[PDB]
Amino acid sequence: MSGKIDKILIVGGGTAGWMAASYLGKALQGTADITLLQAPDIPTLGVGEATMPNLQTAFFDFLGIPEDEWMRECNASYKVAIKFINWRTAGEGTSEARELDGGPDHFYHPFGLLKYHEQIPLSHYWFDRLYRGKTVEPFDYACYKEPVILDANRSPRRLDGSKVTSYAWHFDAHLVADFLRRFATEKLGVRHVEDRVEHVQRDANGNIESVRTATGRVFDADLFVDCSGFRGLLINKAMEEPFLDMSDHLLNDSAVATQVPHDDDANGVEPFTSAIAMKSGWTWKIPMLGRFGTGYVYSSRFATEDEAVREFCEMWHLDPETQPLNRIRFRVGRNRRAWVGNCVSIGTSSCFVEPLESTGIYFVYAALYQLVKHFPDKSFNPVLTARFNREIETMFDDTRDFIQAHFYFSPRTDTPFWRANKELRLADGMQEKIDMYRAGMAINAPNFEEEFRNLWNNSSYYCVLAGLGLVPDAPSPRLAHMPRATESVDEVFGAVKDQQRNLLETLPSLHEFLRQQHG
Amino acid sequence: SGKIDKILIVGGGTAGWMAASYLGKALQGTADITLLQAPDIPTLGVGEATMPNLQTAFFDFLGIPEDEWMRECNASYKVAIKFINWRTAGEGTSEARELDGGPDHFYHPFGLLKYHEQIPLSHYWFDRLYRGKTVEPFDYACYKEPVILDANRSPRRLDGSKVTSYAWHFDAHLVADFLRRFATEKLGVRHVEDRVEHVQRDANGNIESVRTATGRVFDADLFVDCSGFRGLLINKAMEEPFLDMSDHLLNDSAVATQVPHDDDANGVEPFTSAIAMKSGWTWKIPMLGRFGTGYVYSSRFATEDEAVREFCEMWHLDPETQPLNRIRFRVGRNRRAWVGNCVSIGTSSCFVEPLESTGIYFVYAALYQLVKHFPDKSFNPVLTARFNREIETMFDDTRDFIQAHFYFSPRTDTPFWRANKELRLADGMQEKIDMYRAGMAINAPANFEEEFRNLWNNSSYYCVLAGLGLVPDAPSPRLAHMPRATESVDEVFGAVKDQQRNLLETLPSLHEFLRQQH
Ligand SMILES: Cc1cc2nc3c(=O)[nH]c(=O)nc-3n(C[C@H](O)[C@H](O)[C@H](O)COP(=O)(O)OP(=O)(O)OC[C@H]3O[C@@H](n4cnc5c(N)ncnc54)[C@H](O)[C@@H]3O)c2cc1C
Ligand SMILES: Cc1cc2nc3c(=O)[nH]c(=O)nc-3n(C[C@H](O)[C@H](O)[C@H](O)COP(=O)(O)OP(=O)(O)OC[C@H]3O[C@@H](n4cnc5c(N)ncnc54)[C@H](O)[C@@H]3O)c2cc1C
Repeated sequence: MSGKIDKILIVGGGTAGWMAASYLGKALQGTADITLLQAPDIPTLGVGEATMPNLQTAFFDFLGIPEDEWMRECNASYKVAIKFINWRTAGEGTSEARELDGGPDHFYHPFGLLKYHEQIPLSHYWFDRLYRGKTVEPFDYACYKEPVILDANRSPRRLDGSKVTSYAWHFDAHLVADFLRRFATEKLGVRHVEDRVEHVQRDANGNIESVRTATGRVFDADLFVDCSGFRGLLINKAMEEPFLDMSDHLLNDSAVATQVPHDDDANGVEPFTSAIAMKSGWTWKIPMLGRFGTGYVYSSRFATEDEAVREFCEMWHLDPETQPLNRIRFRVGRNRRAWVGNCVSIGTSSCFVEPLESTGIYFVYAALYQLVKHFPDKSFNPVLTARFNREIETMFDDTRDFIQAHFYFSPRTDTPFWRANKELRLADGMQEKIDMYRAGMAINAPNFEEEFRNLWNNSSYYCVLAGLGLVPDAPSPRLAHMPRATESVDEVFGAVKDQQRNLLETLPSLHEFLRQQHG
Repeated sequence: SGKIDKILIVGGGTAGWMAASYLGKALQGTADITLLQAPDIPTLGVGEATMPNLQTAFFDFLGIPEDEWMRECNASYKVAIKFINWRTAGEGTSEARELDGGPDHFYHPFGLLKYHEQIPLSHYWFDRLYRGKTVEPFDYACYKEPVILDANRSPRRLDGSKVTSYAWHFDAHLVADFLRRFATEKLGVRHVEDRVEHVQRDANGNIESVRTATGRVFDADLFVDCSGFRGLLINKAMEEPFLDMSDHLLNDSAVATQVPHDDDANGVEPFTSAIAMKSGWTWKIPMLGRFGTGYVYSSRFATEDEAVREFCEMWHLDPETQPLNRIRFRVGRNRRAWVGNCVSIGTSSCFVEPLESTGIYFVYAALYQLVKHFPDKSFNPVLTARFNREIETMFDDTRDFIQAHFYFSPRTDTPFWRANKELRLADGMQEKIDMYRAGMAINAPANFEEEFRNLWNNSSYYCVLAGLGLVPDAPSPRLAHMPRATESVDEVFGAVKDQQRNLLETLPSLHEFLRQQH
């Protein structure tokens, strides 16, 4: 009879650490004692975080915190989609879409559900019409209502509060992390120690015995949670688990970022993240209240830091000599194993990929969900660890593949960077998914375990691949056997056009809804 | 490019007419379908047991209500599989032997396992078992059905209201004939009586046409091989290898018959029986006024004569004059189910002994996957590869689940039961076993796609593994951190006892309900 875990030590007091403290503190409910160790570091600008809808259903709902409670205290805005700008046209980094085929070079990846027609996704009917010359409309404007209401900065909620589409949040992570520190220490009994790790002692099995801090205090536990960020103080340094670099799939490894004040009264608030193609990378725009966070993700093999700073500042009309800037060089990939012995990594200590599809916080609460599901006893059954590690590696490798496809299938050839992306190879499993796409199949066609497995599904692949201009070889074969379905789909498209018109005319602006929600 | 215009189905058994009906339905006059069927020596109706999605995934798709096909097929209701004598030594008998004060049986019902606080009742049951708070079997503690199956209760009240999930028992010959009439008369499928003599392949290795013994030549875009164990197209013409999987499953033979039965005097059992024998196991599939039964055995351990004797003696039949069907079968699957323009469906594709009622399921599941991956004339190869991968894991997962029935039996009393323990579990099965032993819920269960992927789930592994006596090493670790859930689960078990008691007292017998339906 081994006995349950009694003591957990979390090392790192950032977003990941305080998410871990809250999630573990809640699911356990007094069963175990949890201490979080946090070192005084130089703080960084609030450059922003873009999220996904299950931040509420999988994380805050689990904590018992309603969306209104946390959202107002963290000054969050609403995210209805990612808007991809200038991924298809040559040129310099600008916040302004270039002209492509008589219109602006952008396309949306919304959180909205893709309608099915006779059990087949509307995407397949759209391409059948495109292939047969019956349409020339872009996928996203043909198949989603959101694009035209996003073009007008509409709110996803009516003033009375009713929701007309799926949405997520834009916020400064520091504010959520402080909110969660207060919640975990004041309501869940997590003990906070402010101290710097100086020495990690391991036992004869190579497990962590204790952590000693710079003041000389010694902390032992049954389970150690590494939330120390890119340093990987426990997983990489103490435990010596290798990090698997994956820059043979993703060339971006650096960023320069700031926060820019914004006149919401004059310009309203954009209900979407922007991902703006640059000469050697892409730049995010995460709108918040009276400001937006922004960052240029670039590849040090194709632009110097000075070049990146110039390109970044010129596009927002900022003074390089006086704008406060954060610079970082990050590692791209994941640990060979996320959980080794009695040490589980959570957050960027575990894995990292550029924030092109808003996965950073998702990786934390998805791993925390998996960690509770595979929670060990004192026997630490190796199968629990093995299964956990396999969930993490497919969570990460699927996202890595999806993100590479954003660059691999961009039509641009105008800089060494954009050409270089096309000389990398896709992973075998991603090449299979592309083949499936081109054969007319619906990838992972549509509860958190289902969202976890089907994160990147047919909707996501059409949004990005057809947005960029990769489409199937021929119409999906079943459609030629469904003459009634293909003749009646006219009314489904027209239904989308109706909702576009009616929402455009009746929806308040996001600015108007956000003012009401605050004052 | 271009759609498929013509389809030839070779074989007119259960799988052939299932394929003719399903494809004919789905294509709706956008393809001409022909089925080639040769006359074969008829066999006895030894019975076929099924799963609930026969209706939801197959007959519903055809637009055929449950009442409609049941009445033409003389079908009865199946609520579970009842496993008899898998844990005690002795001869092959229809009577359960003595084990810890009760009958040596356990059930695998279709009904749903309750959850408590997001954790399956199985884990709470074992926690109590492990802490000495209970000694009740898993199925009686966690399912309402065992108690009412013991009393041969109906799954539907006389007013028709359904109280539990159920499937069907029937004679496959009658379903095949029903479907042949439906496909030819309602769906324009063309039936041709003839025997395949030659298959012409082109230089790409695809089938061009088949020539019959009357000299007729049938050409098509897509060929469906429903020829049974013979694999006339997929194995003989396309030369695709067959993967023998007798290193996981020793049974390769069966002897079967049909037994008249006085339903008015004895009632009708609302379950399939799986009765362990000295060298295999025997099915009992109740139908109306008769039951089908067969001894599945391993020729490595019993001659056909011994198997005939053991089987006839258990039913008190005359080995010398009882009408019997004898079969030898290949256990396994093709290396690839679909090669070129040739798709195999049915036993031409794969076969495993019917210990968990999958034979008809393999057909309509494969047909669902075929329509999902349906080609155009370019036969894009990823469609074929993805189809083949779905079939391969469908089968190998069933094969593993079935091997566990023999691998984890406690019996050691005959060379057969001992030899089973000397075989090796596939790596993927051993990982599932490891997971089960660590208290995890394998494929935790809740649309056929959710059903196809999670066919064998935590409910199924506990029914069989906990039934045979394999249980986890220790309670699921999460439970020690959920003291409120483990203290309140008392009333979830209590609720099961209440349904057991209430349904027992108010449900008609299966017989009584069946009488009324006619
Ligand atoms: C440029 C960039 C852009 C991003 N954009 C997004 C986005 O749009 N949307 C999204 O969801 N996510 C985004 N993310 C991800 C976000 O950063 C992560 O989700 C989150 O930060 C998880 O990692 P972390 O908390 O571990 O990192 P950190 O915030 O760095 O936490 C590091 C912790 O390590 C502790 N530590 C280190 N060493 C010691 C020591 N000796 N002793 C004690 N403590 C120590 C420190 O106390 C510190 O608290 C982005 C990340 C980066 C880098
Ligand atoms: C012992 C046994 C027990 C079973 N128990 C169950 C159960 O409990 N529950 C369940 O759901 N399923 C069960 N099944 C499954 C069900 O019976 C099979 O799934 C079904 O037979 C599908 O395979 P098949 O139809 O292709 O084979 P068959 O039924 O043998 O059909 C063979 C066909 O091949 C055709 N053919 C062959 N050669 C030619 C030729 N030259 N020219 C023209 N036609 C040709 C013939 O027309 C013939 O009809 C069982 C099967 C067996 C053998």
